[PDB]
Amino acid sequence: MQIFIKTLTGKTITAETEPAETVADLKQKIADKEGVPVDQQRLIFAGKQLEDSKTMADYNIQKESTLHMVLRLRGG
Repeated sequence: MQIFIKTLTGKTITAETEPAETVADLKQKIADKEGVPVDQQRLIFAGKQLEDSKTMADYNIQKESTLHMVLRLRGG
């Protein structure tokens, strides 16, 4: 039950997450991966803002579901 995620750079990111922490997982995973706080990392689906209280099952998005990953450096 894994999905496909792509970034602005065209990178391919694919990893399975929990139905209870779908966004939080990608937020923390990428947070420590880029060295930035989850506050700077957000997930969007076709223009849909996903919150920590939302998951793939919630948006009924699966099966090679396309996702968007945006990363920004801290400055302050």
